[PDB]
Amino acid sequence: QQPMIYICGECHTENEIKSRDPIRCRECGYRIMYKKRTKRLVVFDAR
Amino acid sequence: GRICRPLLIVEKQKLLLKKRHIDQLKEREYNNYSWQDLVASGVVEYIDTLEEETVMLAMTPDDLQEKEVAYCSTYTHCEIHPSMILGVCASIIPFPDHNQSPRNTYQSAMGKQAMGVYITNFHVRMDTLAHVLYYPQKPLVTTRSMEYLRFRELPAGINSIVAIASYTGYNQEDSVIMNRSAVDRGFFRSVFYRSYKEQESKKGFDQEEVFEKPTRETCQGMRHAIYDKLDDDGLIAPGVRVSGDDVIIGKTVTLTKRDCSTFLRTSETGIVDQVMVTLNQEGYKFCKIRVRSVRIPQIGDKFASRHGQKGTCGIQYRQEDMPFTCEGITPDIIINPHAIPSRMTIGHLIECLQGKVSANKGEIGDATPFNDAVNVQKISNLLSDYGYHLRGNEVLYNGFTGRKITSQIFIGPTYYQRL
Amino acid sequence: MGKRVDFSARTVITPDPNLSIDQVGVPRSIAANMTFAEIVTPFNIDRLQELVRRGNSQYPGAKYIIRDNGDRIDLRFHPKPSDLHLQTGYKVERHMCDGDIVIFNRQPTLHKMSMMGHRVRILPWSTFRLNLSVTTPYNADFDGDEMNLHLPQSLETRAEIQELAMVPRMIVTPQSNRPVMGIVQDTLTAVRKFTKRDVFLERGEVMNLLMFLSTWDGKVPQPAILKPRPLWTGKQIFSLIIPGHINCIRTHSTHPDDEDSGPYKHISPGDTKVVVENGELIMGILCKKSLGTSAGSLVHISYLEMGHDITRLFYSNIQTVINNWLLIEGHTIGIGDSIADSKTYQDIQNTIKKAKQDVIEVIEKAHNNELEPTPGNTLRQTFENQVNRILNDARDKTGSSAQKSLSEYNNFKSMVVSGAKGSKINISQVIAVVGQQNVEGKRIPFGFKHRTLPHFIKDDYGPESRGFVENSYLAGLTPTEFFFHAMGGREGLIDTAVKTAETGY
Amino acid sequence: MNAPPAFESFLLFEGEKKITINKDTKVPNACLFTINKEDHTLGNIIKSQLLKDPQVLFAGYKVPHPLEHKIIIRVQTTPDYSPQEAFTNAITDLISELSLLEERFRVAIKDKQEG
Amino acid sequence: NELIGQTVRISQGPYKGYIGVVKDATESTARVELHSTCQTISVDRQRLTTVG
Amino acid sequence: KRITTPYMTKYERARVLGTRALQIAMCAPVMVELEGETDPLLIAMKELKARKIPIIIRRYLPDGSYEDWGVDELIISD
Amino acid sequence: MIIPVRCFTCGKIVGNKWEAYLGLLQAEYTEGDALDALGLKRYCCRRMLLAHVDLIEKLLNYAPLE
Amino acid sequence: PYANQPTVRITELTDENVKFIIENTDLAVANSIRRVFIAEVPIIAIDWVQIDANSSVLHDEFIAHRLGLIPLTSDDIVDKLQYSRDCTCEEFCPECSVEFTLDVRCNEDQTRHVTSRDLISNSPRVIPVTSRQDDILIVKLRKGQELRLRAYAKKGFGKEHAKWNPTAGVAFEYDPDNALRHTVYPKPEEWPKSEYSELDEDESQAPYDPNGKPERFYYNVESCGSLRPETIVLSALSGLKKKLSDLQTQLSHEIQSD
RNA sequence: UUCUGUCUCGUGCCUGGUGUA
Ligand SMILES: [Mg+2]
Ligand SMILES: [Zn+2]
Ligand SMILES: [Zn+2]
Ligand SMILES: [Zn+2]
Repeated sequence: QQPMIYICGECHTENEIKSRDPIRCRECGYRIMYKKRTKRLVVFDAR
Repeated sequence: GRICRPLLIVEKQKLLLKKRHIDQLKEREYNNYSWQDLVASGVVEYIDTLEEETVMLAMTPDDLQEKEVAYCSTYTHCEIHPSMILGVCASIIPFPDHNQSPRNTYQSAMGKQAMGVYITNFHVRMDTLAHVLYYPQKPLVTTRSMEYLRFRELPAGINSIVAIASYTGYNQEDSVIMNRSAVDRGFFRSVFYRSYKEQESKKGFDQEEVFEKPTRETCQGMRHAIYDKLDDDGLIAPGVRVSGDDVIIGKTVTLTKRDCSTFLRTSETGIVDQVMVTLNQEGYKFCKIRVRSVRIPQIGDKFASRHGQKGTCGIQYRQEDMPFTCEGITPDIIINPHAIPSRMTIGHLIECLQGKVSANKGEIGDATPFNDAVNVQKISNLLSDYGYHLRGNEVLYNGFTGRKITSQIFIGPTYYQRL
Repeated sequence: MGKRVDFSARTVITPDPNLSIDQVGVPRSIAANMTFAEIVTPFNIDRLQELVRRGNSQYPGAKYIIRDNGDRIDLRFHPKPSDLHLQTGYKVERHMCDGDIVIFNRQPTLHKMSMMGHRVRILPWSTFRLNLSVTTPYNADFDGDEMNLHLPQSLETRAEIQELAMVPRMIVTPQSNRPVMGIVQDTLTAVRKFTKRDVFLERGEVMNLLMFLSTWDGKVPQPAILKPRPLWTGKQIFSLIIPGHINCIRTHSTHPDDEDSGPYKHISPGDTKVVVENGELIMGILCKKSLGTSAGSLVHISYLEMGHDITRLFYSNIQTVINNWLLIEGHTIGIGDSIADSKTYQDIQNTIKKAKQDVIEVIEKAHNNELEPTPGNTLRQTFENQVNRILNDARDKTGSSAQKSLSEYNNFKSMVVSGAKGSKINISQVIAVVGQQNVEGKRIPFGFKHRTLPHFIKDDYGPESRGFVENSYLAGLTPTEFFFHAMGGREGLIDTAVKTAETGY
Repeated sequence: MNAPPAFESFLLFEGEKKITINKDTKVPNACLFTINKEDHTLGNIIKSQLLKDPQVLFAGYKVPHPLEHKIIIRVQTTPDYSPQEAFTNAITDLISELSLLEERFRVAIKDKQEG
Repeated sequence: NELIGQTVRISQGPYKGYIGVVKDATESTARVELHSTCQTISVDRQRLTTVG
Repeated sequence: KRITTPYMTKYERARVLGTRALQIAMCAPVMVELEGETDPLLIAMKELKARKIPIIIRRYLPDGSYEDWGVDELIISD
Repeated sequence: MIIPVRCFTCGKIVGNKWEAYLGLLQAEYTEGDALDALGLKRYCCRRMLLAHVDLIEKLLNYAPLE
Repeated sequence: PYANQPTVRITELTDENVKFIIENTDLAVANSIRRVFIAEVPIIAIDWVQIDANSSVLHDEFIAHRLGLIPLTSDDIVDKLQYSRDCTCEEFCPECSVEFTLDVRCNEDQTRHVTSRDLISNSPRVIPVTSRQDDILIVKLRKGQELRLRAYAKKGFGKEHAKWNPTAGVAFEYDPDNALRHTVYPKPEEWPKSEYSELDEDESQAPYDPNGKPERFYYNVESCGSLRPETIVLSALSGLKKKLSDLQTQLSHEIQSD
């Protein structure tokens, strides 16, 4: 039940971008965005 | 389009480049004296090949302008440094003038396949087929010309304790034994990034492509993959472990709907590093996904030296199993001695000897080819001051029985590259 | 005439001396992917029965069940237990396993021995491991080579491969009636060092080397030296390796030609003249002359006397026992093998300087027209022949002087007299002098107008002006002769690139 | 992809015998001891200790394939003393040697610190 | 089937304390792809615990 | 009144073991006591060595004639 | 990229010595005396600090994708 | 036939290394004891890392690897902990592991050095070697980067992964002078004297000794800081003694199992 | 003396470039 948070490019500020939305940052209008790290379990052997 | 190169001018048997220029040039940080002033003062000149047929060229002033019985006595130019005849990949080779020329050519070819940090902004680039070492190192023995190649800042390889010995038969026929314990410690560990690009489109009046988690109740043509790994976005999340036939981008094209998703290439097995979403020239949604994969060096990986010594890892032994010196030094890579005699890569041996002096003296050794002030005997005299056999050999103890092996093994730091 | 085939795999090849010469170490993933249809039959129904239960997931499992009506049941989907049942007429496509016959190829399939058949042995780490001696047939070094594995899919085909193309059946080639597989590369150096007259082993070391003979009958030979301490000779252990009762006479590489004439004919001072009688080594040192791929070699006799199986074992034993002793002896190469004691360097320098003076005198004679044109040749051609003769004499004499200065422990000599890798010319070039660099058979041409480089003066026919490299690879090459060495070496690369397309056609 | 997990050099599977003895057929009084999941750390000491036994005619070991976790020690003794007991004793007292070493090292350590 | 695609932790045997997602599951054994290693091992389902 | 060679060519031996093994895999009766091996190739080989394989080799000659040779009539090489 | 935690050949910890080595080099120590000060006697360990290039300092020049 | 009588003599004992000499022991026993020092000596090392959040320039596996290689003070807990695979508890517990936590965020303007001082531990006896000198640099962080992770250190030994190797360098050596000619020098006078050479500067190598076994095995066991260097040697001896006791058990059973 | 599970092998191609043995 997440609105699908993305990280802006030149801003680095979390924006909520739903499907059928143009990828534009809420501020400055930059078009490059990155998905935030997963919430799933991340475990490594440290080997 | 005329290819030409700079040369020093010689008016009588004397260079036009006097100490005042070197002194001003040495200060070029404070005062901005530079190459332009050297050219403008008429000390340097760009000679072209067609013009070079009529210039009489010395190689080094300090010997070819004095005389015993005059050879030329009318030089017009002088080489800056004869090592400037090499290119970019050919000038990272230490002691190339001690190697058979095909070996130099093969190293020039392989120097473009050696992994390392290929650029400092590699975490920003969504490049296809990117490889970066965990711990690349500056070579212990360098040419003076690799400073301009900036190889010291973006190197591709690791200095490894190479023991050129026929050990237990797997370091055989161009292969190399590696130290499993060294690998565990990250020796030659690299990460491989693969990038997947995908864009949505208006296929037509009737058909449209969109990123969505495919669902079997609506999508036909689905496969056995776990689409649930995708979030509602339809794009895999950064930090999620993926494997062969896993869906990466859930694209669906309406007809109810056909599953037109893009899947990870078969047998890749990586972890999603980052996912970027944007718009292309056409203003449609477009996303580049980069998947990282840690590649621990295993058996069959091709490792090469800076002298043309390509070889696959034949087997990996634990440190308990590797041969060891009077102290706990085991080789990181054991290379077959039969690689040297026919290929005559003596520059390899000279590197393995000077790297030893470099690691003991605490200075990066100089292996510029036409030095004439750096010969094997002087290196050996240096090496014997540090309590070593002057030729680089050592008394190795067999790792399996602990008994000394009757032949003293040639061993020393050598800059090895991972292809 | 050429198709793409199912049931085929390709991987980087890597060495493995512990495999029999007729074995290939396939990785686990390939063995788990490729399948062999085995007909269900009472002799094996239970073995396959449980094998089928294992399914596609576990490695020693199966992938499909083909019913007699052709209905294939896919085991990758864990079907209902009723479908897993198999009866006499069905086929189980089990995974590849140890002992399965495979036919192994390298793509430049130049001759019949490029597609020899091997028995599979599954091993970890993703590579096709193969015995060292099989390198020569495939011409497949391990610097990154890849080879194709084809799995036969029927008994009638496996049988045909096993009885026609199996590796030991391919030891001798009809091309030249000699063997094509021999003791080669490292183990030839080790066996030369091992079969010297002065190699002695304790009870503790022999009782460990005999552990690696498969065909050993288990009785330790009476040691050639009993007192003051039990000592076995290298040749004594090596006699245990030679199969059956072979009888041949071969000569070691360093055998003096004038030894068979004088005294000490049957008792050689230098331990040359290999003599194997009644399956025992009586004298001599082994090298490529007696263990290599040559007519009349010891392995050739073993194949012609014994079957192809006993010779298969003879190969594996030589490799395992000699490589096990190489952990004690050890072998290397380094800078100490290139240094020439500073006495031979004086001879090298004097010879090169005298040769340069001779070339200068020939040039003076030519410039003064005192040089008479020899028959057939022109004046300029006779001059070039004269200079090439002088410089060839210089290079050869300096190399020969280098040979005699090398100590018996020199590792270049150990690798040259064994025949494993290298030639005396490589020692000459590394230690004494590199020599003349030729392009298309002539000295370096006047690329510029009447000279080879801007560093030389016009019309300079001297040694270093036309390509004669007077330094050794240890002393380094002057920049002009560095570039000339590059020009000379470029010819080898060009010929390699163009020859392949002409010869393949 | 085909990397064996490192534990396979020492962890016992289902069914694996730690040691398996088989009589050797080619000679009297000779057995083959096959240790599973072991290497040269155990092979060199047992081989050498077997050689101190004046009743041991032959003693040595091999690792049939280095990527196979199996080693083979072979022992053959005089007919009046089975290889089994030769092995047993050479370990019976090898354990004593290591205990004797433990005791002697422990005292040498306590003697070095403030001594 | 039932727990395919769930995140499981291995609680017994040589792979103890390993995290992986399930890619196949039978009545007795399941195939777990390990998060750390580039491998997909077959393990007995009684050795697995579900973390989600 | 046969003229071909009385020895079994390596090809004949190979194709005989191949075909006979396949017949054994299809459980045609085996001509010799199985001590308990189950690989059809090993059984076919045992038969051959005992000379009990029930196959005759029809050797075609270039002119068009042929000569039937029982596997028990000619001599095995290996 | 970052100084290795342990020397690849022997295993001596050298990850805690890069900053110290930089400080010694900030003083006029020759890298050979610097290495002796840090207690690196074997050439395998000395190779770690002599050949290490700290690229993480370059990677930190980029603003993070917070 | 029976056991020989070994001796020991410690010549130097520091908190970093031990130099000792073993007499009256076999060549194999002295090398097997060396091998145990490298491979078969248990220590505590991080073998499980749950990365909650990582935004540093170093990747998740990079961080994990580096954490795995950090030496932990394993002196009393390691001989008491149960191997994780052998432990009956689900997941981890104090009986089979030492929990570690590292939650770090850089907010100050200057770059943060994430050393091993940030690795908090659930136990006071098992910590990175920081007791009493700089710390192992794990990451460098810019303003706004963070690293939050949970880790567990398991009891393991160097045969499985190099992380569990307690030694920095083991200098095994015997017969300094070439009395047994176990190694043959092409030119014996080009070779520097060993540290233990009971030889004057005149002669090169000791005269050949035909009847002579190797004794007086010189060791220099250097620790990585995990185990005290003398405890590494004691841990080898107890572990090898156990290996032989257990092997004799399995052997004796296999004899009766006929 | 109300029912209801019903899902099982989808796929571009040409051309050019670089690289491996
Ligand atoms: Mg090759
Ligand atoms: Zn913005
Ligand atoms: Zn080190
Ligand atoms: Zn527990």
